Amino acid sequence: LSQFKDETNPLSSLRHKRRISALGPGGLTRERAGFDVRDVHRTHYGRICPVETPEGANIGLITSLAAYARVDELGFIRTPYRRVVGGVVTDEVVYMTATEEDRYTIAQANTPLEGNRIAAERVVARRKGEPVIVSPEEVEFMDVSPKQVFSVNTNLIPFLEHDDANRALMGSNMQTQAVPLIRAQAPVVMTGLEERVVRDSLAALYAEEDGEVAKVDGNRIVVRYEDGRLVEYPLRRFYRSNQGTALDQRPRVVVGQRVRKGDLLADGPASENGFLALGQNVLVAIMPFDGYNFEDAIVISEELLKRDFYTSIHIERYEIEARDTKLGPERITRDIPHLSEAALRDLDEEGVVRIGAEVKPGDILVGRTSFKGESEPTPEERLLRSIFGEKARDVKDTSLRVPPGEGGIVVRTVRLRRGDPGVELKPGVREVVRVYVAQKRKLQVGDKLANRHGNKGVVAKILPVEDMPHLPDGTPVDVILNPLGVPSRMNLGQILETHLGLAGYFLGQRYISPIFDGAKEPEIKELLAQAFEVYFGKRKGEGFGVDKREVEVLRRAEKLGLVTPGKTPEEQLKELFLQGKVVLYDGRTGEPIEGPIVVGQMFIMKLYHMVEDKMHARSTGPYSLITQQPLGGKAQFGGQRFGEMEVWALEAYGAAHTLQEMLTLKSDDIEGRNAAYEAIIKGEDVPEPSVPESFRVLVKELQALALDVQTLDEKDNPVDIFEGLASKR
Amino acid sequence: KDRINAIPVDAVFSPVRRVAFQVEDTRLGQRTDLDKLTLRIWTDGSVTPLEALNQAVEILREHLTYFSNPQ
Amino acid sequence: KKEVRKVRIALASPEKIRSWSYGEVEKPETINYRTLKPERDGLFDERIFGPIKDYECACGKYKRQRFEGKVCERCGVEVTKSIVRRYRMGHIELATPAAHIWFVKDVPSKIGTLLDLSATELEQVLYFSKYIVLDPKGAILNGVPVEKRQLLTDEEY
Amino acid sequence: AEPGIDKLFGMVDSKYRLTVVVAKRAQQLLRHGFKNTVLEPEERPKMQTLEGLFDDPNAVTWAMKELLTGRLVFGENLVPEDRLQKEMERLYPVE
Amino acid sequence: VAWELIQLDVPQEKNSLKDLVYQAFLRLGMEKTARLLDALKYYGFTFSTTSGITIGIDDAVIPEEKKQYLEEADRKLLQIEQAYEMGFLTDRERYDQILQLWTETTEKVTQAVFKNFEENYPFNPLYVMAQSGARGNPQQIRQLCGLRGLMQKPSGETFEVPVRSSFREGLTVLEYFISSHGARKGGADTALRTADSGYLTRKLVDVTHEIVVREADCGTTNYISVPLFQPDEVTRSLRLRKRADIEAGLYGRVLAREVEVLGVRLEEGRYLSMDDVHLLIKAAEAGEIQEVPVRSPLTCQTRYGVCQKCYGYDLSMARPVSIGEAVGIVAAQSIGEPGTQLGLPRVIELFEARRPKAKAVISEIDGVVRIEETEEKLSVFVESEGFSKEYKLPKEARLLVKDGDYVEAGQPLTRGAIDPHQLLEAKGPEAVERYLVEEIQKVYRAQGVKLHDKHIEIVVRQMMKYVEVTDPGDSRLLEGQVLEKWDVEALNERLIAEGKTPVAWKPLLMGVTKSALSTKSWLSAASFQNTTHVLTEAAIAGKKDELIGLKENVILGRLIPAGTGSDFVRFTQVVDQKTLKAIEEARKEAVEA
Amino acid sequence: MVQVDGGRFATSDLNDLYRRLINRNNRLKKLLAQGAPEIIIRNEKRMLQEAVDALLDNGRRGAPVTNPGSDRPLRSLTDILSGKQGRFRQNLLGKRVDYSGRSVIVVGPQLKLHQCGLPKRMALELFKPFLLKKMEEKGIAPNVKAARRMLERQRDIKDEVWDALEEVIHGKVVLLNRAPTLHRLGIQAFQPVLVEGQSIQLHPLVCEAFNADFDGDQMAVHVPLSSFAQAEARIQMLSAHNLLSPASGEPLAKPSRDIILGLYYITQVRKEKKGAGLEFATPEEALAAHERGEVALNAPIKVAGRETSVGRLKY
DNA sequence: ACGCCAGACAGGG
RNA sequence: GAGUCUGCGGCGCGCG
DNA sequence: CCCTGTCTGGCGTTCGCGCGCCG
Ligand SMILES: [Mg+2]
Ligand SMILES: [Zn+2]
Ligand SMILES: [Zn+2]
Repeated sequence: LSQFKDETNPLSSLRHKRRISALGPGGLTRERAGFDVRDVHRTHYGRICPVETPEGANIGLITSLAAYARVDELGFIRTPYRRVVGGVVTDEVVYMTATEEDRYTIAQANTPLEGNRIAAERVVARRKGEPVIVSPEEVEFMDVSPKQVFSVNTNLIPFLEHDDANRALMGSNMQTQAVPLIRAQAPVVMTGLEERVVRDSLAALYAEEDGEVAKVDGNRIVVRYEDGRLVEYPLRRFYRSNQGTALDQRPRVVVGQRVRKGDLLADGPASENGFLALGQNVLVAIMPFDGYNFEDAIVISEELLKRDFYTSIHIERYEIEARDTKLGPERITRDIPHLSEAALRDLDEEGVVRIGAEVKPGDILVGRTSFKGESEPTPEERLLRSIFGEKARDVKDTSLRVPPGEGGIVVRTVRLRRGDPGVELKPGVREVVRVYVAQKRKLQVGDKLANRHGNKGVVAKILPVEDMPHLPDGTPVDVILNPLGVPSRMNLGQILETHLGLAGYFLGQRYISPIFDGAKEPEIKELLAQAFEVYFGKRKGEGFGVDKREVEVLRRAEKLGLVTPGKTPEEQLKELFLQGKVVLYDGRTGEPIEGPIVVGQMFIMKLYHMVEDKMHARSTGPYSLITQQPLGGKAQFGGQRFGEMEVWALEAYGAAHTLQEMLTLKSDDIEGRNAAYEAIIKGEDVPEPSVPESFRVLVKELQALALDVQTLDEKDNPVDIFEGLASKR
Repeated sequence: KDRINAIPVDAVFSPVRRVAFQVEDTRLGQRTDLDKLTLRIWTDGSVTPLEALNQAVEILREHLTYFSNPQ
Repeated sequence: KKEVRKVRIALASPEKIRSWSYGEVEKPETINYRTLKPERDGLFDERIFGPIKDYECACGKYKRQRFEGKVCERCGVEVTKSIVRRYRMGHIELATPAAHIWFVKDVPSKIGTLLDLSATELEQVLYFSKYIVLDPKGAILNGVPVEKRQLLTDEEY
Repeated sequence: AEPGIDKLFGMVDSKYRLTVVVAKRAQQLLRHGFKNTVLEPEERPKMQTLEGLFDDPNAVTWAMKELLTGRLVFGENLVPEDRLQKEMERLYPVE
Repeated sequence: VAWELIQLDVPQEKNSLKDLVYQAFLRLGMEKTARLLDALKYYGFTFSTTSGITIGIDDAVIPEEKKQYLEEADRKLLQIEQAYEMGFLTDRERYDQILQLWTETTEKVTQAVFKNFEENYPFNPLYVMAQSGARGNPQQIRQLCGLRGLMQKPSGETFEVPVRSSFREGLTVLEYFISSHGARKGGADTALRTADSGYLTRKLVDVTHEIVVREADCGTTNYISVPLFQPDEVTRSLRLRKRADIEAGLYGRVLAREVEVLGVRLEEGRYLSMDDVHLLIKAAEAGEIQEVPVRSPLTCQTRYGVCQKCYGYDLSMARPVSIGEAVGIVAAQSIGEPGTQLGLPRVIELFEARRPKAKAVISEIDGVVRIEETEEKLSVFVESEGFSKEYKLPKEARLLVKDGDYVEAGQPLTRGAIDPHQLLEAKGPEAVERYLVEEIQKVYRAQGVKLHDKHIEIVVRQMMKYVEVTDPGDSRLLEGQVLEKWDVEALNERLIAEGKTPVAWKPLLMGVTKSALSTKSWLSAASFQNTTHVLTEAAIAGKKDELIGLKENVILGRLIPAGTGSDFVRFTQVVDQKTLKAIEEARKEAVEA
Repeated sequence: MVQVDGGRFATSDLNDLYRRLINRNNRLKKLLAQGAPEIIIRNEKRMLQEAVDALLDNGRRGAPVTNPGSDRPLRSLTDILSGKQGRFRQNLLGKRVDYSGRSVIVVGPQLKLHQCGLPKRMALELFKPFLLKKMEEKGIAPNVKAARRMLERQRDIKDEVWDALEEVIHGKVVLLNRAPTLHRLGIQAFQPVLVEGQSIQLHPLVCEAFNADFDGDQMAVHVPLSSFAQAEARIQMLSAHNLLSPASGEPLAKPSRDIILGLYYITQVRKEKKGAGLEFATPEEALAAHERGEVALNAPIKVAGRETSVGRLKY
């Protein structure tokens, strides 16, 4: 039950703090019994989100709780419901138990109300998990807010009403994986809880009582309140999150500033201005490109890398320990016994790497020297040493190196020596050495980004601002999303955010559309109408009218059915803009793209790059002690699994040797992999497979049991798997 | 690396933030089907719109000559 | 150097248990802390299973590959790597017999079906708890002639 | 895709046999010296860092290019198992 | 040859294109086709960007008729209510009738929306994607422009109130919650089907892995006849099986015997191409052929393996199957993928000989049928003036055979699913096999999957690679042993060594799982069932695992008995005219003195 | 019997059960030699008998546990040989390749079914031994050990090494795998075209064979070592040669969702407005009038006009 | 918790 | 003329 | 003593990859 706090981004941690699991003591619910439990039962209303549950085998069983849901006295998730005696609604609320809720006739919040009076004779209400059209006279209780129906996590989706629940889920879960960008911007379109999340979560630092500001350090903000007191508020400069993300508090208050009680003094890891912010608001064209956005691929404008727009600081904490071997203590020094000084520059402090030093894959982070053999020296290594220089340090290089993949700059270092202050050093552990490395993760092709609705995908190509889709005015788009990924999935919500986002771009305003009660299609068309004066209005005054391009697309457009034939291009373009679509030129050819294409400000986040991302390619390396199959860990990537599902795939094909190869030379054939390597170094023809150790290990396992497994020849006679170690003496 | 502890920064070398062109119909006495190209260029200040335009036309001309020696 | 064309599971003869066997583990002595070395004859002794080290021996009379297939005159250590230690088998000589659970608790009791006994309950009855048998001849009575194969108790015995 | 795979497929009785052939031919191409080919002169294998593929890039890429010609001979039992490796070392130099 | 195989008379759909690839594959050659693919790939992609197709909120267009059909159906709902408030309709009737009102009204809005796009917006972004093989689903479109109307409760009983909204307009607070229940069961369902889809691929492989093509045209000509017509959709009316289905049965097959149809002479052993199977259908149309004699794995002679003439065409390539192709797996796989889309529970009941939920009493006797009227239990009797096979048909069972006509052995005397064991007893094995096959295809068909019968046959064969003994020779009577191993016994006991000790056996039907559990080698058995049991027995009896089959021979890390390890091609030498002469010079030197 | 941390030692649970048996057999030997009171002899032979089960198979009858720490059945020999992740299953599925790799996939539009974009950085490790030798064939490195050290650090790679790799992969191909390997096309062979970065470029048309879209799916990569394995891998396992599916004789290289949208759009015919007569089929005044009426606003370029709408008359 | 197969024993002639 | 030894079982979560 | 029926006894339950923790 207790696990690592998922603090990818504060919202994540907050979510991992309140979610409800089924599996546990074992007394409650087991794992192969679940179809009944997994479903979203009727009573889960306002008590459990129907959306927050995970996709996968453990479905419907592990889930975070709802909005106002609160455990009362004994584990019964209750929920708020306002009272309504007669046709009058109160501002009074009763957190009701799941059982008590059944006894009453509760109504929805959407019910037209003039204050305390219901306003429509036949208004909706739900008796007991049964939708029922009740009269204002029977309305005993009313819902607090549509919010309560879902969790915090989901409440963050702009037009959740227009998104299929199955994808909404993926949208909720995605927020929990958002990574803190140096530049945090709040969505151009919000739900209403972004403020609350950063506040109830402990991201930003708020002002206790009213006062003025004294000092504004990059490290501390000591305010002076009006009651005659003054406090110094340190700020977690740069701290290592569990998940390796940056947690910095950036002061937003200037020196000598009268602050209101409960005002942001500093912004949390991912807040803009007290608002929750993960990933950034980018202009986006929703059209297809060559094949760069095929099934779920995304095209990124190099321009986004120019201004550090998707950049993330990452901290990986490599660590090494000076163990005490009965062969001689493992020393930690600048001495790397065998080959170069060029690899010992960065290692400036004797042993430790210097701070602010660029560490690339394969560089020494920390040096260490242990002893060469198990117990004895070497007869063949004794001659080599003596030939060029007998007096060769017998100590072996076992130094903490940068594991393949990446390192960055060394920012902090920690060393616990002999006379420990108040630390717990494990036995054998002479001393420890932590090395904190940080690195800016500019957005690259490997990375994956996704919007709050569910559209997930990876970056296929970083196009030069030179030729990607550009608007009538020089402003080019940042990302180009593939339309095809919207029909199949059902999330028009994204198409709605982009429209509203379009208006905000030329109207210069951010918005807040509640969950079920937010903005409406008519209201957005209205704002876009305002946007048209911003966009085309300055165009008229600046000195120019419509393009041949702009007119051509219009023809094709009216022939399509997007503009009422017979109106003036000025009036026509407006009608087309209101549609949420504008004219765009290719950027490569300068010719327009036949047919209006929508564009807008869609909030998109970058996802956490696990060590799963940082690709694993393995040539040769470690092997397991009992099973002789390939394995890695620290620096040697580790072999991929070939699975029977895949064996069959090759079985199907006439791939005989390719399969033999997988089962012998590449994984288990001890003598084979060896001869294999050597042969390839030579440019020779690999030898022919010797028996695999798994078989050998199996026969004996089977021999451990009374059973006798003997291999046989043409005529049923012996043959020998174990080359000669089984005969006795 | 001027100083060993200095930190490099990302390079942004385009003196132009955005370019825009429109092709509106223009009248020449005899035939009405004609093009008029007006391109608006914005610059950070380092260089001027005119200076940029000229350099631009030059890079295009320099590339048009690369069609000289067949093979 | 031949190709393995047929594999075959067969029951093990006690003599065969000994034949594949190298040494007998006769004491519960894993490894004595002071020296991470195998304690006594125990479960990890190297005679019974194999060279704790590379090509080298015990004491060190012969230490390389030139004499790979010969044993030390004073100490018996033939050596390849420590693999000879991971392929060899050891046997334990039990006092009074016990049976394979694989053969006695499989749905159809291979011994229960073969031996006409209560397929599943008579077995469990005398295997784990208390009931005794007469092998060749026992001229005197219980009340009836000697039981050639039947079983008697300690009290009437 | 690859050069005349259809042609290739058509020259054998069974798909998986062609594979055996091409593989066993690339082997011999390396082993007894890489000059053991049947069509080097005018048009032949080529790579472009230089035109150097003429010496040792891919083995079977050649085997294929040869088998696509009617020079080689692949049978179930064409030439007695051991006498082939003897006469092949006798006549082909490169080591 | 490019205009010979293309249709420029219609917009290029995924199917028109699908068919252009296939044609191009057969006509011009493999690699040349690959060229065509990339070509389409390149232009499809380019034209795509330029086309400017994009989803817009307004692009999803709501029919003006939605308002009507909803109101029309709304008022009708009141009529159903007023009709119950009087006491005319039973509590149930009310419900079932209301469902039917929406079930139809929703489908009504469906065709309506499309009708709008078809007549007024042919080039609608959302629409065109759906029409083009691109992206979209008729049911999905509806949820955006039309309305997603009925979402069932937790249990399964659909809700009485529909979801009057579309995704275009605000799906309300509750309609969302209501619809949530279904999404959750869907996600739980998908999770348990994925596990069971991989398991089915494991079991199919456990029994068909050994099946590999290693042959010479097996000479035992006992073939299967691919029916082209189906019996009861409507009681009794003969009909031409679906184009799809029939194609699935005769495409790329090898005729067992010569058939003269509409004028052409389809020779024996000829592999009928898709065009040929188009011919036979057109002929059945005219009325010249009711069946089709065709070789099939169901009747191969090769004990362990299947030959070229029996399997057929389909290698990954369109020509006959190359000897040395792992068919067992290839079959096991083609069945295990589509499964994840299914439903599946039946497919399991089918591969595993079982007694399904709704059993149907099969007529063990073939005579005619007759029914009775007494109170409690009804009764369907297959009778003769000699005897009747009493078939107890309780209250809930719906019998469709009537008082009067004939009923062959193993014929449905009750309605629903059937028990393989009984059907085996009544109508025989040649009937079980064909039952299983068709009854399995029934599910994938109904789900869009199009898999060739070849595969389900390969598998089902193995379900019956075993039989019981009733007249001994070598070993005692009651025994379940390998069918072909008896064909061996009986063959040499009558042919080579005299004394006709007929080995009378009984066809035994077993499920994929039990055939794998209980097979010859143990290595294979040690893999799934109970390693514990499998080994026990295999030990007792010193069992020599003769390595044949890919499962057992993979464990050893030895070469695959199938593939290149194919004894057919494991040995093949290559020559240069230069070494051909040199070896001949070696023969010439053989002349002594 | 291994050294874990600080002094912690881990030994396979089999030993705890072996101790059990040894101890009991011994104590029994001693209990029979000392003096034998029936009750105590049986009481032990029982425990003895149970012990013997323990190593063979634990759980058939009761389940032995390591003392208060983990109520876990000590993995008995049967357990080691059986199940999903057991010993018989480790053999059959042989699970871990030496020359393997895996990364996130990303669409490679220009790529031809024939090839796949593989990260050079990934290649370097993948084809390392093949590269080492090639280093020596050239002047970049004196010997293998040399060539290895040359590559143990990322800032030490001369641009010449990439030339060498690019050269070593010339005509060799690699296999690609997808999350669930459902059919034979679950794995396909392609020609690696070295590319920059993390992601692996995959061809769009094959995206149908392996159930794979680009929201983050990751595909594994292996390398055929033998000249035999490579042969088969590029002859009968490459992508471009396995176009039809083993299930149905229908293609699997069918244009996907993106391709078809494009190829459709281009081939469709449009229809617009018929208010005035649509009969050019017969009158010659119908050609004139409906051709001038089109020039006007009345007849569209695509009118329901049987034989030819004015759109055909004009051009 | 479940589902399924195979099993050994006990009740009614 | 380099090669040893460690990373297991399970648990939790997340992607596909 | 036979055949039939009922509880009874033993086994099984996608695949791959990340990360992190623990004796
Ligand atoms: Mg995906
Ligand atoms: Zn010695
Ligand atoms: Zn056959």
